[PDB]
Amino acid sequence: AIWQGRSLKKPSGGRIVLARKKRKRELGREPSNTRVAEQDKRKIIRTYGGNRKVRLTAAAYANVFDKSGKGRKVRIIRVIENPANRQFARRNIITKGAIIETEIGKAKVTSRPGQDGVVNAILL
Amino acid sequence: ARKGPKRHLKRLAAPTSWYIERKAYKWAVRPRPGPHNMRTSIPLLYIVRDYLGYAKTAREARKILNEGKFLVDGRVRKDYKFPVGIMDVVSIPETGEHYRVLPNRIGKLILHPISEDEAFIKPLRIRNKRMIKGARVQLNFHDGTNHIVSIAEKDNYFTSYTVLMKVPEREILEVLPFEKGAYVFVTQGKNVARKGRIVEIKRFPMGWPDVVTIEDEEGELFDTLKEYAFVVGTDKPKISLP
Amino acid sequence: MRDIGLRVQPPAEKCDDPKCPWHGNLKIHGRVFEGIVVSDKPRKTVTVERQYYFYLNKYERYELRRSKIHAHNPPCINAKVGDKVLIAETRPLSKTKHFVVVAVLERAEE
Amino acid sequence: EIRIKEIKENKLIGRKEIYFEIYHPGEPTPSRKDVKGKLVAMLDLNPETTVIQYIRSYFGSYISKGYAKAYDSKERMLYIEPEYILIRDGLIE
Amino acid sequence: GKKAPNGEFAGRKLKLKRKKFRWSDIRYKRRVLRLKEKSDPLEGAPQARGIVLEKIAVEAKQPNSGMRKAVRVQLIKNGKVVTAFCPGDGAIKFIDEHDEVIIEGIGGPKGGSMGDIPGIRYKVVKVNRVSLKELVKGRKEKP
Amino acid sequence: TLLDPLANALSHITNSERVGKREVYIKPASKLIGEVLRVMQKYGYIGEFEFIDDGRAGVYRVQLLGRINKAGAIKPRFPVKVSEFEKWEKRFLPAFEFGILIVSTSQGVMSHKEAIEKGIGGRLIAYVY
Amino acid sequence: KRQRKKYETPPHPWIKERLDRERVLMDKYELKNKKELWKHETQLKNFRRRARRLLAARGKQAEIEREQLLARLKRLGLLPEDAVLDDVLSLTIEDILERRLQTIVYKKGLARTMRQARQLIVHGHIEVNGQIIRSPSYLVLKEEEDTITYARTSPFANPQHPERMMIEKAKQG
RNA sequence: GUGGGGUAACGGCCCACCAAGCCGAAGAUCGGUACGGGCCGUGAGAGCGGGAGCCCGGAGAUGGACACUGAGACACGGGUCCA
RNA sequence: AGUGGUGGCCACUAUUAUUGGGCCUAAAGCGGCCGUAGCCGGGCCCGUAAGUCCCUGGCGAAAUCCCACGGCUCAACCGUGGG
Repeated sequence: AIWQGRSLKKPSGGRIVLARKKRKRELGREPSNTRVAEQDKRKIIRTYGGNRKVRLTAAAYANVFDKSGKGRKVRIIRVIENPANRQFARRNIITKGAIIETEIGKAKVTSRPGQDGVVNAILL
Repeated sequence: ARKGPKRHLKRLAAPTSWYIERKAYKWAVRPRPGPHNMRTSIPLLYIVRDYLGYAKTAREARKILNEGKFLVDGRVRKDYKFPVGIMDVVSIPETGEHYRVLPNRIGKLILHPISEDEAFIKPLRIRNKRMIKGARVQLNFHDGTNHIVSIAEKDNYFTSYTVLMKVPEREILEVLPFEKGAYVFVTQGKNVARKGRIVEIKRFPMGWPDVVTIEDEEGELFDTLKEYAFVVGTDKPKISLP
Repeated sequence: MRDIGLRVQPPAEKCDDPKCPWHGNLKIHGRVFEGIVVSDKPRKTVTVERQYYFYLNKYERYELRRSKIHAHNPPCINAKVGDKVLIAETRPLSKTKHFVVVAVLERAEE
Repeated sequence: EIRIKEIKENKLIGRKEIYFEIYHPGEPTPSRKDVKGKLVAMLDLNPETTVIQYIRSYFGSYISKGYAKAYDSKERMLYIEPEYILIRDGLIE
Repeated sequence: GKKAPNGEFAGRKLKLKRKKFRWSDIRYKRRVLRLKEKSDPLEGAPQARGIVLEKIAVEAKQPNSGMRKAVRVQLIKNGKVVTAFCPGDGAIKFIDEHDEVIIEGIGGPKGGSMGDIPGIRYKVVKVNRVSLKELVKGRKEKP
Repeated sequence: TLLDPLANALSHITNSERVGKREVYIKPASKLIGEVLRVMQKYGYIGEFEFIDDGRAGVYRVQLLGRINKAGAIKPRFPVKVSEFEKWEKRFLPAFEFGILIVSTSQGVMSHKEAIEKGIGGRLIAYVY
Repeated sequence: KRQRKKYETPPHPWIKERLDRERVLMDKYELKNKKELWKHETQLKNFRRRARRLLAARGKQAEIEREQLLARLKRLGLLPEDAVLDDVLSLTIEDILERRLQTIVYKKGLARTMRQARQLIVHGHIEVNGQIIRSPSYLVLKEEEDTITYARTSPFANPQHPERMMIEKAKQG
């Protein structure tokens, strides 16, 4: 499972024994790993309490924004730099804060595809 | 182990505001969520059985509620788990009887009888204010009810003011303000079932609400919190208050 | 100058962090304590110490205890050891960081 | 003899509620039929609509407590008053 | 010198001192470390069921002289072997080889030995689910 | 090394008494000691007393009246509220109000009976009867 | 949660002094068990416990509880109407033994003997305040002392029951 | 600490990088022991000892481990494997 | 209408000792000295109010406990009211 819970070690260091099983409310979910493709492929996910959330597994277009506040829907050519990891830019992975190359030029992603389901960025 | 929401409530754990014998039986009516909190309400079923003696057995009480012979705030209610809370008006037209729910000096609720003409007015504390789309102002009361009004009328109201609500048709009658010298009836605390006048409002930062000081009829001064202070008149109580 | 709701002047420096209560998105709600800085080595971190006297019901004397607390040190104030500081409960921030410095009542040299 | 301590009126249920005491010095606790047929006299009540719930016989006392109903119509008692006490009073086989 | 410390701010070490010397006694240390409950052949049980093997008579310690009858029994609970004293007159006559018995402690000082018999820690109460004393009185009959 | 003036003072008083001399010269004189000496003198347990500026720490001269069964200094300064004096009184007195206790309170060190009348707790310092 | 016994056993069961004193007492009052004497001593002692706690007690609750104590003592018929807390300590066991229902009925002349009064009480031949009581250990209030009367249905109620003749002769004799 | 991920949600919960911290003689670490409280037994009380019976909170469904339905579950009277 | 035997727990016990224990002869002061943390520390003046104390709001839920009253024949138990 993906369990987002207690560290097995105390702050001082004494290893912590578990006293109960894990809880479904406490587990997480797989990583989206949003990628560059020719079309937008998305998965809606039922979530805790019946909510919903859509998840981009492949992205084709982006909403870039001018500093003035005017938005352009455009395509995404390739990712320039991913500060989150070095493996991601090599594998066209799309993540918030990444520097991306579109037809307009250089943009910085200011949205999370994993949770938002769309990719917004600011022209630089 | 427990795995979610309860549906029961043992008699022994019942709130201290209910004049209910506790070791006679074990099971009581768990109130469903509603206008007033667990700590300031009781199921209507106990009102019918104990506080009015109209029903000896809960089944018969439920039958009478099914007949819909009871008017709370000018609305019939069949739910025998309704939280009938503080400063509500219970009206029986078949008997022409009208009471208001009010705590005790000890911290328990009693049905103080009131005149029929008063039975249509309900004062509501203004718990909070909010802006809803369309720039409309929505006010959330102490009892959980909500009232919508215009942007222009926003300053007519402020939190901690009392609105004399016309419950039969939901019409706003008067807005008693919170300012120095108002007449205020306490709701909770050691000073419960006290009525006095305000001299000072203690502006308390660091997470602690406003402590108002109340001056009683005899001139004795005491203190309580803002939220426990419920205004009922500028200089005299506009409702019969024991 | 933005208000924290605690009677203390604001730090002169304006930092760009998202974790300065005077210069960020985070809030404050919970108790306020006071204490002394004992260690500052980890980045943007502080361990505040607090001494107090505790009463032994069987012995009717007093036990002086020392209590430590981890908290976050924003760069605007830059707390150092030897300094009397004010601490407030804050949003969970790290594995253990759950309090934040709000001011330096008195630095070490004084 | 029978002496009424209280008569009250449930208007929401259209019924009279009667608390009374029965004096039976040295003589066994009376049967239900006799107490019903004798209480029926002095309040001008229909036998069918009237039901007696409990006659508590006190230890070491010549006074037994008694508590009874008096409805106004046949349908209401069937609708409300549960079958068992009707069987005890005989109003249902 | 004066008993010490006694001050306002010295409660900690006074407490430590007394905890240290609390190990000086015997009863508390015996309770906390549960020495009996790892040495007990009865496993804390007031009475235990056993099977007898052999009849043994012993001599009272001097200056008391007298032949005391007793039996050796293997515990059904765990299987240790222990001797139980038979009180009464003519008791051994009732008991014989291979007999179910019920046995408790002798009630000596700290549960230890009693009087003129050495180390014997137990006495029988029921043999084959029949109580010893009445058989000593003879009111009932052994099975 | 001298560490507590008051205890040495009251011990010195009692040790004079059981002999029963007339004049005593408490070498460690302090302002608090003088207040104390006023306390029981207001119940005449001692006669007059005087302060003498010795140039070093003062010395108190005191006459005895032969009426001190025992006068000890409660050393660990137990703080006590009003409502429980009877426990501590029973801790240090032979019988009901048979003597006094000296309590330091917010207003000034003095006896215990009035401190009950004024209804203010404090910190026990000395007992005597 | 377990309900406690209402009496306190003597700290030593074979002191000659106390044993003979209790013997004299139960000879005088013909009680069935020393448990009874112990119970009566217990409520005596708890009265005194309240008295002693209160005599040193200061506070509004203390005064109110004190007045409650005095009032209940008076109502039992164990004290004068001008009684003051100081005297309650002087209350003896015999003060309560007299107030026993059985001792009262024998003292009313209605019995020739203490045990005969007991037999009447169990057999219900006595009534108090129009209600029958079967327990000779019940403690009677002062206000009821005038109402202690023969139970109506009792054969002894009639003035012709042959035992009642001997009762009357003992009363006058 | 920087930047992200996933979550109902904040956070080393995870992940990539950057640093050398943090706890311990006012006893960590390790072991022995053990559900926590309202309480109860005893004592003149200081105190000592214990958490079975009711109520509140916590944890479990032979042991482990993993899903679906769902507002609420890893679900005594629902499912899958291993022992 | 219970009593006896056994086992375990508090008192007995100032034989666990702060209240409240001993250490020359009964077991108990190390061979001596130095000193770190800890503990205890001379008096006077100014300030503080951390401790300490008085008053005051919220809170420490119920059941169990103390007390008066009412119901159960009394009691135990229950209710109302005060701690």
